[PDB]
Amino acid sequence: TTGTATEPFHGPHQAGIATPPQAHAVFLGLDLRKGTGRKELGRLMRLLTDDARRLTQGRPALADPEPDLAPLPSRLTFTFGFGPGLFKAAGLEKQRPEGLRPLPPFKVDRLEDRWSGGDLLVQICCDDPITLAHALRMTVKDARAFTRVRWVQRGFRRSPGVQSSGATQRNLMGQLDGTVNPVPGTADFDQAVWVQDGPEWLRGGTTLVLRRIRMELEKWDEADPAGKEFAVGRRLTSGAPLTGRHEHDHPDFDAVDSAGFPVIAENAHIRLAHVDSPRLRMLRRPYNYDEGLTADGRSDAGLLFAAYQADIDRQFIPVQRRLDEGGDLLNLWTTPIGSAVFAIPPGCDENGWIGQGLLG
Amino acid sequence: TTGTATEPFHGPHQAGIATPPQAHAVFLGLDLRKGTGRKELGRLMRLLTDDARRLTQGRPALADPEPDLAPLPSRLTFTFGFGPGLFKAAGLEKQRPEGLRPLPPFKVDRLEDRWSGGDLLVQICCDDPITLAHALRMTVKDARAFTRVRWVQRGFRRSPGVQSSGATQRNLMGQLDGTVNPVPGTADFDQAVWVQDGPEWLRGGTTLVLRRIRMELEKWDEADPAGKEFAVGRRLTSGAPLTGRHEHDHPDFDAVDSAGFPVIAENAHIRLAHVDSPRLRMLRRPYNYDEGLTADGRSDAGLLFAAYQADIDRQFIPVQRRLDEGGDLLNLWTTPIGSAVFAIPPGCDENGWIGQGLLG
Ligand code: HEM
Ligand code: HEM
Repeated sequence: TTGTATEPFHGPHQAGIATPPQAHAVFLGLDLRKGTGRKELGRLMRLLTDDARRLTQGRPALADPEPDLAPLPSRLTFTFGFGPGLFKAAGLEKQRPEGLRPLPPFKVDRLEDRWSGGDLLVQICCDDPITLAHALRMTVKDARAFTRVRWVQRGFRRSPGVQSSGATQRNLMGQLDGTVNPVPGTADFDQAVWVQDGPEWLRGGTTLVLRRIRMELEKWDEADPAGKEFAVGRRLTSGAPLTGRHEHDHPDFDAVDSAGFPVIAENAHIRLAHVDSPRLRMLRRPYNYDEGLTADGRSDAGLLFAAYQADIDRQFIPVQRRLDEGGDLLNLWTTPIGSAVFAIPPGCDENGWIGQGLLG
Repeated sequence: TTGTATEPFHGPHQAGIATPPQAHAVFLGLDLRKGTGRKELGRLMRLLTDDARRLTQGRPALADPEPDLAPLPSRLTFTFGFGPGLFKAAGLEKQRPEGLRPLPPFKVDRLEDRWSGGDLLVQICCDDPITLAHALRMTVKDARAFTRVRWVQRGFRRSPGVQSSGATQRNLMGQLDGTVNPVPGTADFDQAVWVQDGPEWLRGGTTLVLRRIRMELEKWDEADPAGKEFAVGRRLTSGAPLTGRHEHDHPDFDAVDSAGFPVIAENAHIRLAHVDSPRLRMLRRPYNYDEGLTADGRSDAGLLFAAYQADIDRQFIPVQRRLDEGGDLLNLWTTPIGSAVFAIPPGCDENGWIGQGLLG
């Protein structure tokens, strides 16, 4: 059995980023109440740090409402993030990274306030949904005095054991999703993900762009399979680039067909999203969402697109701009409906707390 | 693996009842459209039967819009049920069992139309939520011409492999839930679950009472642990009756405390819910639900209470009435907000389809 497995809470980095993605996630987006300043934020982060320290190791939180749901942590992780409004409330604008601001508008955006922004992120990931539901309840119990819930975004991947660790998993459009990514345990990952410049408190942390992206599955069902593959640049079943044979063949962006047109389209998703330098790649760690049906049978499903990077301006915005300005073929069937940005602090040890280097 | 494992679709009984409950479930409640009569119902059930026959074994459905999501069936099962309103639409009123009718009102009820009733049930269970999401889309694709979606209720238990097979699992109140239950593959299970009297088409089937029961978790948090255990009649951690030591000890309903009062309260849940005859028990096969938060951090969570029994009038109603008239202490923290009843036909083989004995 696997319920006893844990991920370390303490370390130079917060868990939940380099951690291989678990089967379930909740992204809890919180707005600070009017009276919540620097002193209140310290009290809150000390509470939440201790909750995570205990629950991730299968021990009840202090004042745990349901202590029997703490054992069997199933690789529970907490990742805390600070939005732009957190720095304002704390009086710490000078410590806010220049790039930590709401993203610029893109033509494809259909953003909704109810899925956007947020002052404080609690990202909770777990291989088990009961453990996760309990961790969320404890988080809200300790946060409620200081914050209001702005949004809660629940997502899933494959259940534990359904696919081998490291095997690429499919999204709700049926596509293999996650082939090209920095790999933990390599110097390129550390360069791409962990902050080294800017405000000193953030060194060893990262940044997160969280975009709720709706999938237009009724339109997708009506699309021709050859057109679906051409829009991405990869085949559906194998995941191989259209220029290759296996999933991990490198896409050949110079290849042309017998008539001279690019094999991978000028506006194919993977062409527009690609960056040459491995050190500038974003870490994509997405979850799928599926929520409810209209009376005439239309789905409400999509992707919780979570991208982690050391620098939003250098590693996220240029890619998103190329997708938008290049007219990504995938935009015919996907629509951004929420967007939020967070600075993710470095990790802590025992006797410390998440955010201590900024708020303490 | 957890992903390649299957459950047989064919047999004397439909799967998903005696099948040990998988990690995820969706209960899809459908209403028949105006033009959907007996002829349209037969066509619909033949379509859904063939979809299930294929998808449960990891093969794409006919005209599958995302066939790459069919492999890794992860113990997918489908269970189809017919509500009271289906029989009038088929012109088969005299084939409706006497006991197939909405439950009578109970004082604790706060039922909502959006969680209640329904002409046709598709219960889809699976160890994997991506497989389940795809199965749901395939079901809706084939049913939407003949029906409208009345509700969709998603629930979860532990992820696969978190606990050993057969071990009792906890609900969102932290309670072990499922201790006293007919065991699949036993004579008592067959007597309690599978219909043997009444209209011939239903023999080998069962009936389902599906109740969405909200847990008042904020009030539950205000309760002391002694009161929580007293309200049920069992200890939280061990699951043992208050009169015993281990989970599977028989409760001693005659034992009294030092004050001469029953150890298991006169209005304790397990006393009011208990039936002496194993052949009259109901099979409880519940799922947990957790859906969204108010701005002030109030949860929307509870139990998808699914009870299967050969006779609702003899096996469900008397228990539910005793909980209501007896003033079950658990009623302080639980509220029924939806209720639906279905007749579940017997299984089929490779030559037939679900409901053929009624609709063919
Ligand atoms: C619902 C929306 C989206 C879907 C369904 C989707 C799907 C995919 C697929 C199937 C691939 C190819 C396999 C892989 O390497 O993972 C891919 C690659 C990629 N996607 Fe997306 N994507 C979405 C949104 C986005 C967005 C908003 C970005 C913004 C930056 C993005 C960035 C990337 C990158 C950087 C790659 C790697 C391309 C390469 O270098 O080969 N994706 N995506
Ligand atoms: C609504 C939320 C409910 C919760 C949280 C709940 C919880 C529990 C718990 C903790 C037990 C003891 C362990 C076990 O044997 O499973 C139990 C037993 C039982 N419950 Fe419930 N229950 C709920 C609703 C209901 C309802 C509506 C019924 C209606 C029939 C019911 C029928 C039973 C039965 C028959 C037993 C076995 C009693 C025995 O013979 O020992 N439960 N329940």
